[PDB]
Amino acid sequence: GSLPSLAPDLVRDLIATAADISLLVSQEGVVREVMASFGQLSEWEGRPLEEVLTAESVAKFRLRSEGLEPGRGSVAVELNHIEFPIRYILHRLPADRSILMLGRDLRPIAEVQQQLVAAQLAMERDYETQREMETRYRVVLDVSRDPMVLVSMSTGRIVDLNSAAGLLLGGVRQDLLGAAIAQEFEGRRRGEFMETMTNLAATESAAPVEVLARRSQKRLLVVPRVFRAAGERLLLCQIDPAD
Amino acid sequence: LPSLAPDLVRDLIATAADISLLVSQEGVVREVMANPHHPSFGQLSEWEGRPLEEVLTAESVAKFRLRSEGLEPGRGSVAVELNHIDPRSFEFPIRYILHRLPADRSILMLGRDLRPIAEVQQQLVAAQLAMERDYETQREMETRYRVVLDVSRDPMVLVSMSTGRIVDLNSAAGLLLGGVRQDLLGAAIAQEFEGRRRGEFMETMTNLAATESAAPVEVLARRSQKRLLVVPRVFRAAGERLLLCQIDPAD
Amino acid sequence: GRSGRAKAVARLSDLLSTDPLGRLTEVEELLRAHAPTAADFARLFEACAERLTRALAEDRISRMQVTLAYSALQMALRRIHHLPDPQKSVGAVLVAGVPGHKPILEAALAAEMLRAVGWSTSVVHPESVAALAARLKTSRTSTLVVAPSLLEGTEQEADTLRFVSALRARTDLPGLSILVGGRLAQLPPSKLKDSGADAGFAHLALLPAALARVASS
Repeated sequence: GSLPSLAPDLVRDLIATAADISLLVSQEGVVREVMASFGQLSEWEGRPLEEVLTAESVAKFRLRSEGLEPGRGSVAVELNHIEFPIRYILHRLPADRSILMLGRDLRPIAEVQQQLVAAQLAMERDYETQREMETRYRVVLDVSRDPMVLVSMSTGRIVDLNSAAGLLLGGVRQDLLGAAIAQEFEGRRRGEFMETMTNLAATESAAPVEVLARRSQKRLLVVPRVFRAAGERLLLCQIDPAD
Repeated sequence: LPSLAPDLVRDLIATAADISLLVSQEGVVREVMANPHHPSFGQLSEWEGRPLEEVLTAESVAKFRLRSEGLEPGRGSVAVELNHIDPRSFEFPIRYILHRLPADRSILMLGRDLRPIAEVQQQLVAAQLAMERDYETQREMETRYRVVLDVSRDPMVLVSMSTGRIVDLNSAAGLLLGGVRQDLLGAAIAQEFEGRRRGEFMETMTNLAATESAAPVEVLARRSQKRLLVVPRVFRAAGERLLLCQIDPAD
Repeated sequence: GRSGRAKAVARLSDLLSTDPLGRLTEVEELLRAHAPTAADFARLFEACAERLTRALAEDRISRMQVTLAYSALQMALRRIHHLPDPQKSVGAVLVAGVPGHKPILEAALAAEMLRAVGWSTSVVHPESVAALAARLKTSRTSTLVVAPSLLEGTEQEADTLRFVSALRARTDLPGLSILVGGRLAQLPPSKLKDSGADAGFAHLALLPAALARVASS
């Protein structure tokens, strides 16, 4: 009850601007006034409302409006015009029992949403065309007969290897992924082993560390190299048989 | 429209808009008018009695002031997209038309609910983020590729299926072929081998790769004039195909 | 030519404000012609962002429209600039957004510019200060670039100040260099030191200059 007194022309304009389309319909069913890119709709005035609704919407309008009384609340019904859908909120006015239909067009929201969905799909498809480096990496590592193991310096765990390395270490690739690298070699421990590797890598000596692989019981020579890869610190071990 | 009582007038406004706010000339929210036929905004009564500026973002404060400070009775403002801060710290957008009411110079704000649009916007932003996170994974993988290829003692050359030109290789391969990196990058692969031509060579390697338990192909390198053995493999990268050749000495 | 150059900001802003996805090829064409390096792309983007910000302020476009523009720019960027992370590096740097903000394009551009001049770079859009500190420690990175959101409002300034303060308040990030951009970097240089940042880049394309200064001292 905070609104001030409002002149009738103002009330009309507030409704007109708030709603997307509003219809004032006589007690007898005739469109008296249309307030609305919708098309002119000028031709609707003076016509029975049923002439501009689909037959399904005629049935719905008749059902929702017949029991609608002044000062007894309002009722919402989705109607389709002769087709496009509008949410109408119906009020019966007490002075003359006309029905004021306050319409919200929900099509614009839908179309805007479609734009965003289509943009997302297009963007995702653009990135699909640039995922080549993971594939190149996988294929080159797998095909290469040079035995190699890649280790996370952060975790000390094997992040990748090829079948050639697997043979020397004594397990299939899939069983070595995630394994602690130091524990693959007899008498080695994570801390001291990573220090050994890191130190040798910085010397660039490439003179190998002698290890004995736990699984295969093979003595091996390990040549370490350390590098940064977009925020990831990695150790690459080249492996050769020793004995 | 016929003569209308104040209670009915309020109800018409409240149901014509998705949400409406009545704000005093001073800028205090006087009333939040809910449309009961529209999806709920939750409890917003707490806004009543507080400055409107408490529930708007900074740019929306400036935008509200911009379109309201010179706003006189008689015609609504241009539509303004304002971003609200909800009591539960939710942030939602409404597109409003502002009207200056002549009796008390209050401003009535008639709103259209933009929440469904904002939800789909957030999905798109999430996807933008996911794509760039994946981009950074590709950069990690590219460095891994570079190091593995370059360090590998297995001589390897990567060729474009489309042009038949070398796109990458390692020093081990360069040494066998008898050329340095910059000279071999971009070179036609068939012209690195005596007696070979692009059409027949590419087709031969492509067919051979597509077989199982294939034998290596004997070639004679144009530069080093060394007899070599080539094993082709074909794979798809970024929509197009690449030919990877492992190369070994024949002797 | 140079006629094209003079018109680039206006033409791009129009394309981005109207049909950015439908005319993405034209957007790409303009950027290909006038952004030969990521720094050039950053200069053009920041100019366009000022225009988009103003258009939104006058309600000539919607936030939805800015969101579409931003996605199209990201796509255009990745059709043109995508440098490998350098293996011969002058140092390591991490580019991060401020929690509660998504400077996806700005952080990507920062990474392109830094990679272009030899920095091994990583990018994080962190959930919190703690998560970012964790990434700094794991990657052993001692230089942090805070990417500004050029198309988000002024609340990000106070957010960035609280962010930088929170970082400095910790004790587990000794020796960390912090660079900030946007409005905070545009203050008189004397004010900059109080915030806890080591250098400011007043525009996105001035980031390499700022990093060079920090790396020196």
